[PDB]
Amino acid sequence: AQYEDGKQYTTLEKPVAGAPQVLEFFSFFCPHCYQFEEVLHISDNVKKKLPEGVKMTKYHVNFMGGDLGKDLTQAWAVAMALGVEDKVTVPLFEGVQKTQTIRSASDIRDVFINAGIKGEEYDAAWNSFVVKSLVAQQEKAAADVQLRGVPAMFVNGKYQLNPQGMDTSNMDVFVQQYADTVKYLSEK
Repeated sequence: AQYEDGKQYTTLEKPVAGAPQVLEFFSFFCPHCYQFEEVLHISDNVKKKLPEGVKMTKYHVNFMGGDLGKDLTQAWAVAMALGVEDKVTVPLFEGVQKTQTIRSASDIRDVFINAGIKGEEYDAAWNSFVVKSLVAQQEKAAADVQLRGVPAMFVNGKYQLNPQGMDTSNMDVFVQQYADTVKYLSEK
């Protein structure tokens, strides 16, 4: 067929009940993730192909960058809790990978401050139990699918995108194939 299990996607042999419809994993330390977000704009082009009523979820992972990596999973929980993902994603990626000015939890905090989140609001969230459970959700979702690398995308807890089975010559064309495949899997 045009879309074949084992080529544009793989099926999980151990399906995950109750999983978010479209679930993306990344790390701010992850070089292809930087590309996905800053150059390819994958999340955004996928969103534009999703049928109505399918929600999109994005989680950070702990397994890159050690201690700072974990701080970033907690910061991403804060980002989600405050609804400020679209204001901190670019400066966090650039702070970790471009300028390398993010080396501590305080430097992460500075990014939010500069993005206009009040210090007091940031600190309150950072320490909140709602953020703790949001950290727990990110960790559980990754655990559920035996997640060992990023970027990664899963559809309905049963299909995993396989971008390596795709032409990267043209970046536009790669992105739309990626997005079209998520739509296909969504309708499965």
